[PDB]
Amino acid sequence: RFSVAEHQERYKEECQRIFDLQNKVLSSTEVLSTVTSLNSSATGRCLKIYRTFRDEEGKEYVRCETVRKPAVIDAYVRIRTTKDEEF
Amino acid sequence: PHELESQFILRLPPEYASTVRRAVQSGHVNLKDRLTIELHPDGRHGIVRVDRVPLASKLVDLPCVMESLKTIDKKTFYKTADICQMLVSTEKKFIWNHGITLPLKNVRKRRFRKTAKKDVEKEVKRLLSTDAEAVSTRWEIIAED
Repeated sequence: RFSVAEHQERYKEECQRIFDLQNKVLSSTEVLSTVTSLNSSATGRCLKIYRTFRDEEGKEYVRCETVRKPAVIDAYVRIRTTKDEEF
Repeated sequence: PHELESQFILRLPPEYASTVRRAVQSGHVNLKDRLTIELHPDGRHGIVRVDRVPLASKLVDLPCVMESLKTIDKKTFYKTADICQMLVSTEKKFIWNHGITLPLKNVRKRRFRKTAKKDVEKEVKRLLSTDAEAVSTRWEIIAED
């Protein structure tokens, strides 16, 4: 086998086929009729945030909040890791 | 200064669309009294009133991006605005899955690569704001419980 004419011709024909395929689908006036699920991250876990604030008068309540959204997790942690290095 | 014009598409029920089309192609200011648009402070709800008959409206987001293109000679076309919203008359509900043209239907479900759309980061900002109400936090990678 080689790649002087074989590679070039293969690329050319795939190009004509995709060009032909897109023209047809796009110009179609046919009516149309009305994915892998990722785990809660690679590590498959959640982020929890217990806390501590002072209420009016005198009080010391602590709030534990759990974030199960792996998107919120990533953005949250990235700031701490940055602020941990920001010192 | 100049502010970019904001064009959107208005979709009406078919009989009301025929009356509005006849009144537009007629061209009198009689249409101005007949057709009104009231947009509610939700931002995604409205009334379109055709001939003083109220219709319920929703401003939805379109899956593709349209662009209005004007011309003077029909050979060179100048882009005037970007259209991404439609006030159909009769959140997840405010997202339209289909496109305006006939070949584009269920485009969002079938002809769109599922890299992502958007929400997660506004929630992150809220979480950081709450975090700054803390002196001690406890976090544990967890399992089924």
